[PDB]
Amino acid sequence: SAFPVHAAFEKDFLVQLVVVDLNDSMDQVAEKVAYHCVNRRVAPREGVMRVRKHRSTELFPRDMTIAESGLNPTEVIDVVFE
Amino acid sequence: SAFPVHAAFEKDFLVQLVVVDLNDSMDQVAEKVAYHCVNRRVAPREGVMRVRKHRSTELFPRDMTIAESGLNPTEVIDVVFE
Amino acid sequence: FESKKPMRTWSHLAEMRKKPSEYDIVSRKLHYSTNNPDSPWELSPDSPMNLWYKQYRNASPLKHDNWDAFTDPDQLVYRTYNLMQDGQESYVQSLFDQFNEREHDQMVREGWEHTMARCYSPLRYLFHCLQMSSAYVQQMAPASTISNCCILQTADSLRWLTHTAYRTHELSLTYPDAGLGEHERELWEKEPGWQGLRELMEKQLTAFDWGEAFVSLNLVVKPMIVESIFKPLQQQAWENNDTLLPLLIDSQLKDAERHSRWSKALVKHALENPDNHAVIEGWIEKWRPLADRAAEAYLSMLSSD
Amino acid sequence: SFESKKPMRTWSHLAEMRKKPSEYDIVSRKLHYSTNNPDSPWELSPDSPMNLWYKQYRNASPLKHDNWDAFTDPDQLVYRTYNLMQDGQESYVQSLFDQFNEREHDQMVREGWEHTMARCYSPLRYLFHCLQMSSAYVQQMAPASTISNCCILQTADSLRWLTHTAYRTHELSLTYPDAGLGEHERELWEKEPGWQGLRELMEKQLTAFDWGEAFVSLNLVVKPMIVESIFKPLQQQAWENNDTLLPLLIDSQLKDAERHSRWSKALVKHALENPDNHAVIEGWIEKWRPLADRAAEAYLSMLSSD
Amino acid sequence: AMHPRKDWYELTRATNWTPSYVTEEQLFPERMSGHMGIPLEKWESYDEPYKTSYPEYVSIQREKDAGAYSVKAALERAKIYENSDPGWISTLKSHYGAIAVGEYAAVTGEGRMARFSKAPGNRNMATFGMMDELRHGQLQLFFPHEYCKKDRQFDWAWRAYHSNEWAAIAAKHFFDDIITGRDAISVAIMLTFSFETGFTNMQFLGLAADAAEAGDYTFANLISSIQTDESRHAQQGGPALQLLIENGKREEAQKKVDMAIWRAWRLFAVLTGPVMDYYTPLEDRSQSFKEFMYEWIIGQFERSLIDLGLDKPWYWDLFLKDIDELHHSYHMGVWYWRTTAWWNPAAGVTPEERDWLEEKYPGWNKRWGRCWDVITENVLNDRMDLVSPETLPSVCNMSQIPLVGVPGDDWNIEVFSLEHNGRLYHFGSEVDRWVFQQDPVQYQNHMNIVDRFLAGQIQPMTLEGALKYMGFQSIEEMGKDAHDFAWAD
Amino acid sequence: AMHPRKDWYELTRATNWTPSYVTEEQLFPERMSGHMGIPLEKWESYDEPYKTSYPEYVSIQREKDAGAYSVKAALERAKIYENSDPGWISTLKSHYGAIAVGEYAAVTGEGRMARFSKAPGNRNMATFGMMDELRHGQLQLFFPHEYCKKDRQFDWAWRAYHSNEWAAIAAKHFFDDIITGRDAISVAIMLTFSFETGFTNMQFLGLAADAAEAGDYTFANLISSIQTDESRHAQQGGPALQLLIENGKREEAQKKVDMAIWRAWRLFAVLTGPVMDYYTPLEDRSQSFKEFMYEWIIGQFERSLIDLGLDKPWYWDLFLKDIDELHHSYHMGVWYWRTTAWWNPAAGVTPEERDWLEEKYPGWNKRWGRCWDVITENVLNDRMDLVSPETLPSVCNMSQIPLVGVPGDDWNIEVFSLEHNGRLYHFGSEVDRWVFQQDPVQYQNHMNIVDRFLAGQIQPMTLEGALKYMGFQSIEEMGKDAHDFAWADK
Amino acid sequence: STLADQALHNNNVGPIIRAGDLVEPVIETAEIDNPGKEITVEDRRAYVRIAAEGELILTRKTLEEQLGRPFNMQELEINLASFAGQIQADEDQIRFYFDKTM
Amino acid sequence: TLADQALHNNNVGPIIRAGDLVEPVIETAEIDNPGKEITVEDRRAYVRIAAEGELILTRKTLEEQLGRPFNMQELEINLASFAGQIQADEDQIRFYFDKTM
Ligand SMILES: [C]C1=[C][C]=C([O-][O-])[C]=[C]1
Ligand SMILES: [Fe+3]
Ligand SMILES: [Fe+3]
Ligand SMILES: [Fe+3]
Ligand SMILES: [Fe+3]
Repeated sequence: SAFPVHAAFEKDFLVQLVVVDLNDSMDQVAEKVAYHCVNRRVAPREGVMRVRKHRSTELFPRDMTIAESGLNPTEVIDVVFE
Repeated sequence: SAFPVHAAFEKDFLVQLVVVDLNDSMDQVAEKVAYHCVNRRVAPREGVMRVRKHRSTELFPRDMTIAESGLNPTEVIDVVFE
Repeated sequence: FESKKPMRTWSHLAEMRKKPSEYDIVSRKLHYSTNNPDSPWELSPDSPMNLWYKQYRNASPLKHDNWDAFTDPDQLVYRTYNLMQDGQESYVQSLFDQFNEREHDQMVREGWEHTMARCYSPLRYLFHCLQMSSAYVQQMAPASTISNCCILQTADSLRWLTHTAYRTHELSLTYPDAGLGEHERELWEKEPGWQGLRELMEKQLTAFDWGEAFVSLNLVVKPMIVESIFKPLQQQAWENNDTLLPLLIDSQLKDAERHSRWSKALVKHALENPDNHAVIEGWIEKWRPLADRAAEAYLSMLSSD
Repeated sequence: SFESKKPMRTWSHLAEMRKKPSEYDIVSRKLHYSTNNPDSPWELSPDSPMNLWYKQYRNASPLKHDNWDAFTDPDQLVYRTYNLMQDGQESYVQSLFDQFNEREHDQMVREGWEHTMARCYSPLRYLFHCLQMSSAYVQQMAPASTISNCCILQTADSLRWLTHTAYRTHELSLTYPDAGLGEHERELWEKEPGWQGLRELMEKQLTAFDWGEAFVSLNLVVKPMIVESIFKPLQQQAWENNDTLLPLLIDSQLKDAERHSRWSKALVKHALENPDNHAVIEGWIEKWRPLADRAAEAYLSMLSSD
Repeated sequence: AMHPRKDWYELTRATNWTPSYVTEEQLFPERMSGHMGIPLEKWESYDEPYKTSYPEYVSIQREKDAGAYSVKAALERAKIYENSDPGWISTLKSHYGAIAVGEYAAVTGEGRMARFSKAPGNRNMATFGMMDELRHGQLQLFFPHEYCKKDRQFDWAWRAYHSNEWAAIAAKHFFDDIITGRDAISVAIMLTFSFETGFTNMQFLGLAADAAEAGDYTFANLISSIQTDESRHAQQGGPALQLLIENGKREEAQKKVDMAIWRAWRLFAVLTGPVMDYYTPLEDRSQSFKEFMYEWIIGQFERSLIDLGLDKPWYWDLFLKDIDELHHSYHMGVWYWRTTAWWNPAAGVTPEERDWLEEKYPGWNKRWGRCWDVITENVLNDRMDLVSPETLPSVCNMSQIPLVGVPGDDWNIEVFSLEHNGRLYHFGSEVDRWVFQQDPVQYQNHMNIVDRFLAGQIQPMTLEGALKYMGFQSIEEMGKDAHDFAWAD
Repeated sequence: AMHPRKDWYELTRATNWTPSYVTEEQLFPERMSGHMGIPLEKWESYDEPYKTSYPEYVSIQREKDAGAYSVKAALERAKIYENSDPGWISTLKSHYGAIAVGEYAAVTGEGRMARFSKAPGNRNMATFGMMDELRHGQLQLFFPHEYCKKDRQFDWAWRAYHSNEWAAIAAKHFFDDIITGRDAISVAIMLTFSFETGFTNMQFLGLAADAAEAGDYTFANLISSIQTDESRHAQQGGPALQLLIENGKREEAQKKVDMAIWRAWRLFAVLTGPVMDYYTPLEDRSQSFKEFMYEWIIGQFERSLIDLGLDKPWYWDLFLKDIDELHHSYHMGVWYWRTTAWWNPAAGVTPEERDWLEEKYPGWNKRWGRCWDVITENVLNDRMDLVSPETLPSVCNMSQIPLVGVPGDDWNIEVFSLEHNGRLYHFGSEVDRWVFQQDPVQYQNHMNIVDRFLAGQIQPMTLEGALKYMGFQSIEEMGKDAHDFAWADK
Repeated sequence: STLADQALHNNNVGPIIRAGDLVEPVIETAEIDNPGKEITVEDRRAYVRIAAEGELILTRKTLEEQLGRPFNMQELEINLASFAGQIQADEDQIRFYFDKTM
Repeated sequence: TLADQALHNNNVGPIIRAGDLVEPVIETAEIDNPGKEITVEDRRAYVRIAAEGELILTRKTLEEQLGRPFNMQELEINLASFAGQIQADEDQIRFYFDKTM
């Protein structure tokens, strides 16, 4: 089911509403955010996109789902590269 | 022996004050008028310059002097080509 | 979305059958605070000022489906108000100048300076109450065309206050031993002849429903001031060889008649809702006794020797 | 060879001022070019009719000064500030007319006052138009633009007074339609004994064509007489007859009249820098005073009857 | 309440009376009044069609000036002086110098009527006329005064009428003839009707259109506001004309109109003609000089003259031919003698301008173009001594403007001369000589500037001496080519 | 003769009296008056330093309008609409929409003081303030009205405050907080001191300088005439501040100033910032946005604050950093989301403009330039779908403007979040979160436009449905690139 | 000229309004107050020449309605820079007209 | 430190909008504050005029430099802003600071 987040993508200028799914993996979450940023205001690049709570030092595992993460709807996440 | 006339030169746009001499010939009068007209607003050309009373049918002879012509000071003359 | 041509005027005016006037363009439908009943102001719906407006404007028993349709019968805007009033006020100031040159105040009947000190100079308190009250109706009224009439009326009230200040000081130059400019606050607070008016105004200034505020101020208080203060002062000045005060009051009465004009236009608009006749009548009858007592006390004081 | 010069901050003729030139200086000073050439005031034949007129009646005047152009209006008025001042005063008078009419003031004057108005007040439009015509003559003959400008505004003021009188004559006739108001003023001006002193004065004054004698007769003799012997007695008479509008109206006209006297006295003061001018002015004042005195006594005899 | 103007207006002009202590002719002398023997009573039928009265006059004029000054104040930093084409700046210098003190002189024309007209309505309207021209002279001194500190040529806004510069003499000879030098009725006919409903529209509205295109709104707004006054007090002329016709003086009225129109024409051909067709940048020319003439003088003014009962002037066909030809020669002369002007003439003969001149005046390039060809080649070849004159032009004894004709392929020039009282006069047209003959006493002893030069009144008797006689106080004040001959590149 | 104002002025403000038939607190209730318990008698020392009185007010204001309207009339044919750069026209549309009906709302802030302030001089000057703001609202409706027939976006001069368009919500949230939603003393401090001696100078005089460079004298003359009224009635705030300081309320006065300045800053960063550095044609930029801020806010306003006895705000260095960065991101967002604006934003990133930006903001090309590079290439490749958004930005719960940061080579973005009363809020700065915490009852149940989007209030729940919710009535009204992307060819 | 004869033989009357706030209201008034007359308008930016054949009326009532603010006829001269035709003006209207027909 | 230096100023004086008062106010500031340096920044739509600590404009000088009758109250037609606190009366306006920074 629908799960709204506010996402900040690495090297973009803003935070955006992105609706993901409760059982999306973090990899799927990053791609849903990237849709609204890469090749729009952010240059594409090589590397693995990772998801974290905003400003956090820890990254969510790539295969962890939104349900498994403990995130709440409307919390803020970053999408950053290794 | 200054003698003022008002002279209109052929193809010029105006009448001008020109001071000639009582004993100038008409050829010499024509040259003094031309000084103020030819190569100023009037193109040079082949031909003999003649003097006449303003818009008269008759030309003064080339060697006749101002004194001999019966012209009075400040009368209008034309300088034209035959 | 569809494609549409430009309009000759504002979208809300483009349905008009005539070309909109300067008044229409700059005056109509400017209170955005009436659009959202639950949040007049763009804040928390339960913010203090949102609660104030929901109680004292939205929940007023004086109701109309289209307050914005109200029209100033004089169609005044800021520009034309100042043109009209610069003409009237330069006339009043020219009267002041010439009557002073003539030493008019010297020639009033003996004792008139004491009547002025007691019955005229404290009017600056009454006029300031009208000014404060008009500003309150301005900020609460549910249509910008209503509020604009109240803005100009607030300014007119200050105009009258200022006339009184100027003349109070001027009179004291000829009559320096009458308390002019010195005792007006004490008279307003303590003299019996002012106590009906002051009780009326302290109560009127604490009537916070916009509709009751309008009715009490413009349909009860201000007409009483015309009939029971302005015109009797003119008669008494006549009897005491004060020929300036009648002309000054005539200028002020032209403002007061203008206030009555737009007020009655608003009543006529409001009465389109048949429920509003009983509301207005109840408020008039609620406030009339206080107004009548105010007048009778003032008049007993004015006719005092 | 031509000298070199850099731009000046103002007109060449004002550039030697100590002070910074005022709006008045800029737009008012040294504008009569007709005084530059004594033999040809106007750029025509030196003996054209108007050149002969100006050489006789301006250049040859016994009132003389080397620098008439230095005269200064003490009120320093220009067209722009005249209209600002008079729009204020005239809108005040028109507001008085409006309000006193609302009060039906004219109904409450003392019985018979309408006949005194019809005889002694409404024919003033003829007197004031003579002042208008006369002021315009001093305008066109005076030897400096700053003098002529004072005369222009004085011409307009005379028409202002004329128009007041026209308006109030008509207005009074609405309350008193059987007094001749607006009907008989020419006949009174021409035949009534109390007007004949003023009419003879003005007909002769209007044929004094010397610019100096015109100024002195008009502004130092005729117009002060009207203040002392017409304006102020009318105010006193209105007070005795419960006319409260006329004293206020005349008070406004008197502000104009005092302004006319102010610039007149300033011109006298400027003229008297030439010591010869004192006898010239006094001689004209003495010449015209008997006519003006007779004019006042005849008018005042008429006013004080009933 | 207030009573409306219609109910008391007649009393404001019930001011005629029968003099008893002087005669009617003493009070209204013919030389100053010009009543032509028409009795006092006949003049009371004069009815001015454009009325005003003192309260509304001062109120409305206060508003007119408030707008004119506030527009000037708000545009001081619009960089008109620094950014405008130099030809546009010259147009401003020309306008203010030729007009400002002549407006002040018009006060006297109006004052002449205010005192000496037998028509009471005329005397009142002329009083407002006096006030109007005071406004116009003061406005047109005040507005250029700020540019004194930029350019000495702007001093001529004040100085021109105090000088003997030839164009100033032409202006003063015209304005002293029609404004300040004749009786009140002649002023009514020649100034208010002929000049003020006829030709001023060219300089104050035609030029305003060009000013608007050039982006100079201070100036366009000023002169169009001035013309709103003109439109009112110029309506004094019509009623006077009607009265003269009704009382058997149609012939004399016609003569005064015919004269004043021709005199005004020659002056505006030298002032406005060069401005409209040469100084104004090509892209700012709303219409040509001739097109504006056909709008304002032929289509508007001459039609109004017919409607009032007068005839086309006898010189109609000469006038029409003059509109095609005269100002092109006046322009050429002002430019060639530019050092005698207080403004900087633009030559206005770039190839793009010469194309426009050919379209608006077919045949231009085979006529004036022949002279500009010679001048242009000299400029390119750096023969600058041949683009500055070394003698004086011959000058008309009426208009005070030099004697010109059509140059080039079909050269034609004619001077109309006259021996009178032992003196030889020369005129630039049949009509100018006719004007002289209508009133010789007005003109016969006047000497034009070249008459003075030849009679010893200009010392030294040289072109530099003449320039000093004309009042130039420094080398910077004399006119130069507006674009420094850039047009030849 | 006439007597001079100094001799009768005191009587015009001798209007306080001791109530007897109601209590003092009934007549001046704290929730509307804000007297902070300071008794009536103390307010009588209030002395407005910029005085006027009724006769001179109507006389001088007649003269001011006569000039403003005469200039407009004389320049109607100057071809400003036809010939101006399209970015200048967008500046006009933005100004009139964001300003006109808010000026009319300021009548109510002044009216709040005229009725409810305990200081008699305040009540009188606020009556003239009511009149002034009436003037400003009517002027700024009358002037753009003639362009309704040219362009439907000018309808927003009247319509914006009646809409839920995101920038109008941001404007209304600010003005309802500082002008119409608080007691009279808060209005004196927040509106007349902080906003009207601080920030309005940027939009009514800084922008006038640019307007004069661009040759739009009708507009420059209008807004500078407006600011002469501002300069008079804004002087109601200083004496109020001094009185609070004298009566032991310094801390409370400082807090209201700190809050109002920050709230005004975020709004002017999104309105004025893009105008001065991007919409205004390069050759007409008299100074950069930051240079104007240092003239008007740092050099003038903050110095005046010190002189009255208050301190630099606690957030001083954060504010200075914001001046270097915030409006560049606000501009990018307004541009990328241009279809949600009622004006046509200019991108402002031609090569010569990017040189000027780099000179005025060293490092700009390595930050915001990185985003503009991606945008520029997509335009060149005709991938216009990648230059328009398919989601909504996340929005600050205080300023109502989206959450932004620094993009590109040294990317940094920070949201300041807050749990409060069972709700999670997000703020664009640490000061914005502090403002909420100062008065949560003012704000706590407000929902920003994305809160409403997520709660089902905007149907359809898409960008197109949000545009409908924002009140656009035709395709023409929604913003597009000011130059139809011609800047990309350069 | 035939061109000159044609230019002279016109019956065009009407106001010349200088640039400002009266241009559009006067054009609209000329149209409304002279129905069944063709109004011609020549725009010269600094002024507009408005005309009809034989007579053209501007009424005070219509002028006020098209201008949008109180207006009296005497005020017209703030903006009436010239006119074609003779003039009959009173408190209710102004009429531009010719006596003759060419 | 650029912000420090902008804040630590003592500049006071009028900001005059474009119009007929700009040059007379500059001239009056010079005349009525001798031995003060007057600074002028021209932004075309307005001019920022300042002196250190105190700047006085008297009505008499203003009237002489403007060239027409003038009352102090009329200055607000053209006084678009100002630096310093203001003390204004019928004879002058004075811009001033209580503190020195
Ligand atoms: C120069 C001149 C004169 C006259 C007229 O009007 O008046 C115009 C111009
Ligand atoms: Fe004129
Ligand atoms: Fe004229
Ligand atoms: Fe405002
Ligand atoms: Fe404000």
